Amino acid sequence: NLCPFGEVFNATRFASVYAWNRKRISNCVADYSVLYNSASFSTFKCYGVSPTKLNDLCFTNVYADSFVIRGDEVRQIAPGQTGKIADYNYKLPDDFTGCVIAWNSNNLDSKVGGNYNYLYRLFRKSNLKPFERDISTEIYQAGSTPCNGVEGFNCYFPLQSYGFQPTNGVGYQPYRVVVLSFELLHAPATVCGPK
Amino acid sequence: EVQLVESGGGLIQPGGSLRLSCAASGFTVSSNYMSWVRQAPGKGLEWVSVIYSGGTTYYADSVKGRFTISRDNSKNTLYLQMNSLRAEDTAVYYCARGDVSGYRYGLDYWGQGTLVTVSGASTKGPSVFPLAPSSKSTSGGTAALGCLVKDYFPEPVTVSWNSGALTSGVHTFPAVLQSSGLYSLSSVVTVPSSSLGTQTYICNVNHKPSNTKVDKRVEPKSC
Amino acid sequence: DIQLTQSPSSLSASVGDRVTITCRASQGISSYLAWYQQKPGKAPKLLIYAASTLENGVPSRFSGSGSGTDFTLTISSLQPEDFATYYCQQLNSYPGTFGQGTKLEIKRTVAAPSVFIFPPSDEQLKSGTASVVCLLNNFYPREAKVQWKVDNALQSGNSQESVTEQDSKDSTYSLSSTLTLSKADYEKHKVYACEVTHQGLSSPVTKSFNRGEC
Ligand SMILES: *[C@@H]1O[C@H](CO)[C@@H](O)[C@H](O)[C@H]1NC(C)=O
Repeated sequence: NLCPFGEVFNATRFASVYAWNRKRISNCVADYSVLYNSASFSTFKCYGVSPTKLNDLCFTNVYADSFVIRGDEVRQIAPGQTGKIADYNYKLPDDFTGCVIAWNSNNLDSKVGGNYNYLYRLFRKSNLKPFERDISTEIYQAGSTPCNGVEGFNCYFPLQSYGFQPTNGVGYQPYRVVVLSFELLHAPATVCGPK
Repeated sequence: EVQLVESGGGLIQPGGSLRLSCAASGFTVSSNYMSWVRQAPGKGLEWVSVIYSGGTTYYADSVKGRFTISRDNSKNTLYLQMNSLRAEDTAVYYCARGDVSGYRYGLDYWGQGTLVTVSGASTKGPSVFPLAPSSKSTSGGTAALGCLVKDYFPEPVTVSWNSGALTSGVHTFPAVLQSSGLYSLSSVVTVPSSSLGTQTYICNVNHKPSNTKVDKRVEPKSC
Repeated sequence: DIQLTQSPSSLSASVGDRVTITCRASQGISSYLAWYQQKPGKAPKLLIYAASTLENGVPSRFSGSGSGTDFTLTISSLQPEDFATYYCQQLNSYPGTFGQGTKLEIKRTVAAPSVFIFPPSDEQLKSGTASVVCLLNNFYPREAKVQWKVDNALQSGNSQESVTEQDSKDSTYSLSSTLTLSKADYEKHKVYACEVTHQGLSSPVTKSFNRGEC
């Protein structure tokens, strides 16, 4: 009956940020002290909650969203932020209640020559709504002539491969990110801390 | 055919405001990342601002809080509102299609550029002085002479010799901006020293902003 | 914070030569780099993007290479229209820093400058300022040092210089140096001299006059 946080944080593979992963966590006892007393995270920021008080809290459901971005984009995973990530890949609402946790994953997610498996959406006409996920790969029309699935002039592939190399500057290295959203509805609480 | 046509540049005093335009053709401004890049006189390139299709904007630290990038989807035009202008904002400003952060494509199409001069200097015509040939120490066949075109604003000035009849051996130097905020420039010409007594040498200086036309006869100095 | 070091600042070449321009990033930036060509009075033109992708329309003699920190631009067989300034640009993060630039100039035989000194005119002296001019005419290469001396005291902070573009007929440069003094300061000294150092001169050439035609 322990919440499967190891499944999320210690997953062998992480999703690309554009195709971000969501794991519904429910009907379990959650020990957030396992995460909070661990000095393995470069980012651990909470909104609407105190990180120490998490063990004495109950929620209807907890969502754990995970993906990979550069270190310099981790700042975009917070309410009220702008940039290619917050705008076209993963958007937190202004009323966000939850925690954002990150750590450098260069030893797992970068390879000599470049890891072209991690991607981000570079092109999108309008910003994503909060918690919206767009996995479309259709050719992006940057002019008046239709693309018709053909890449070329004013016709872009919307996603860009990060191409993580171990020789990248630390802010350009891959970072694994887990976002915990805490949901509180007029329904029974399925996720409580150790009581 | 991709076209980026700019307008709005000109002379402005420090603390003043200016708005630059960039009408585009061959792509949709609102669907692209669009940037402003500037080049100070005799210097390199500097990215200034970017607008995303979704509306996000970024600015270089030096213009943050003073400049505003914007667009008009109906006119397919990009704008740069420049407030609280400083003398260091003096540059040719280019609009370009593209972004500079996580954008491998670079800036593929650029406008022709528009000069923005930020200065407290008054428009003034130049004083024209002779750089008299050294007759007191005649060289072995060739003498040099010229005109010092000093203290004018703004650029440019045009210099000719003997109303265009003397072109060979002429060097009109690029102007230097002095600490006063006025320009100074020299125009020189190498000629046979044998011609110093028999040929008249006159530099014709034109400075259109002040309606100035000066002809200066350059003679070997009397002793 | 990424620093881009472009080298060389100046590159001397002939038509038909294979030329390489280098750009070094202070940290790994993968293939986020572009190369541009700019001609005087004209806008920059994209040659290469994504470190090695030739922009459409750009001649095949232009090619980019490198990934991480070290990037090169190669022009395999130089054409007259290739003499221009080249710039690298990082596309990894804001502010998309450009390199300092590489002026690609025309190689020719070494030529010493002809040096001329001009005292201030009497007309200028009447209005209170004295401009002393040193002209270095038709020299090659571009590197030259002008040292002003007033009564043997080396002058610093009171001169400005200007250089012409490479001559379209003989490929030389000409340089003007102006020493600006007040009339009162000008009249406190006798010997005005502008010492020129250049590769074409065996030793530095000095041109001088004594104030009041002495
Ligand atoms: C992940 O693995 C490490 C090492 O086995 C372990 O100490 C840590 O508690 C695990 N993380 C979670 C969230 O279970």
